Amino acid sequence: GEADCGLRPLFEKKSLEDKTERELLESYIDG
Amino acid sequence: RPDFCLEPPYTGPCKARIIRYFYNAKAGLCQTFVYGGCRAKRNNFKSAEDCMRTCGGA
Amino acid sequence: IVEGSDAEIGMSPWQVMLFRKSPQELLCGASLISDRWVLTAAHCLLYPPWDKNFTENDLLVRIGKHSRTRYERNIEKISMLEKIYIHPRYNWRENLDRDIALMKLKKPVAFSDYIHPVCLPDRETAASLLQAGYKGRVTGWGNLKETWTTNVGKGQPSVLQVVNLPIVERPVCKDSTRIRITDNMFCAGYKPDEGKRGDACQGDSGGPFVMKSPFNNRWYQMGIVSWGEGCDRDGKYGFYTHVFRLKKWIQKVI
Repeated sequence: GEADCGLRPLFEKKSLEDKTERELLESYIDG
Repeated sequence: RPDFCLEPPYTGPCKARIIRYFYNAKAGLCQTFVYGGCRAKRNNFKSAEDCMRTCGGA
Repeated sequence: IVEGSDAEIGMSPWQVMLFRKSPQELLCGASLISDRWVLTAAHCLLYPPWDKNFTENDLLVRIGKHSRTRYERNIEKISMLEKIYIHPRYNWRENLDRDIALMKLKKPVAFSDYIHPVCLPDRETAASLLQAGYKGRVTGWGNLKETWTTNVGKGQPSVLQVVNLPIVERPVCKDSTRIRITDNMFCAGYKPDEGKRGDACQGDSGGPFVMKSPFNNRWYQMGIVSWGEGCDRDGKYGFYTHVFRLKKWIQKVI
C-alpha cells in the first residue's frame, strides 16, 4: 500500500539506481 | 455524402491511441486512423459499417 | 514516447496498460496507486458523443508488463474493472480541464518485483519538486513518432519506453499553445535550444509523470500524460494533469 509506495522492489529496496535516475537528481540541485 | 466525410482524419491533441474509421473520399472507402481521445471531428466512426452507412459516397 | 529509450525491467512497477481487443481502439497508460485503484486520463475512457455509448467497460488492465506485444506469464497480471470514476467536470469540447479518472479493480492485485504502487504527492512534495527546470519521468508504449495512421521506420515500441523531461515555466506553456491551460495542468519538455528531445505520443495518455524525492528516496506521481499539439515538436510541449491539485478529489472518491 501507501506505507512503502514509491520504493521499487528491483531498485530502491536493493539500493540499486536505474541508469538515468541521477539525471533527475541533478536537475533538482539547481535545475 | 455529408460534408464532413470529405474532411481528412483528425487525431487531435490528446494522447490516447484509439483506432477508428474515417471515410477516405479520394479512395471512396473507409480506413482506420489513430484518434487521440479528444476533439473528434465528425469523420470519426466506430466501425467501417457505420462509416460506410453514413459516408457511402461523398 | 518520442526520443525516449527502452526502460529497464522493473523501472516503473506502477505502469499499467489499458487495453481493449474489440474495438482494438485502445492503448492508454495508467498508474497503480493502491492494490485496488488505478489512475488514468478521463479521455481514455470516453467515445465521441455520436457513438451514444456510456457503458464504459470490456477493458483489460494489464499490470506488470514490459513488452508491448508479448504476454508475460509469471510476471504480468490482467484485471477487470469494478467501477470507473471520471472527473464530473472533465471538459473535452472546452478546456480539456480536469482530465483525470480513477478505476476500481475487481479484486486487489498482489505486488511483486514487477508490480508496485507510486506515491501521490503531498503539499511538501509538490512544493519541493514542481519547479521549472526540474526533471520528471514519463513512461509509455505509445507511438515513437507523430502519426495519424502509419509512419516511416518503426511505429510502436516493443517494450516500455522512458523519457525524462523538464517542467517548463507556466508563461512558456501559456505562450506555446492557443488552448487555454488551467492551474490543473502543467507542461514539460525541452526548449528548441536545449539540444535534447523527448515527448509522450499517441498511446501514452494516462501514463504517469513521476519525480524522485531527493529527501526520502520515494517516487511521486506529479502528473498524468494528457495532451499536446503533435509529438516532440520544437516550441511545443506536452501537458500533464496536475495530480496534486486534484489530490482531494482522488481522496474523496477513494
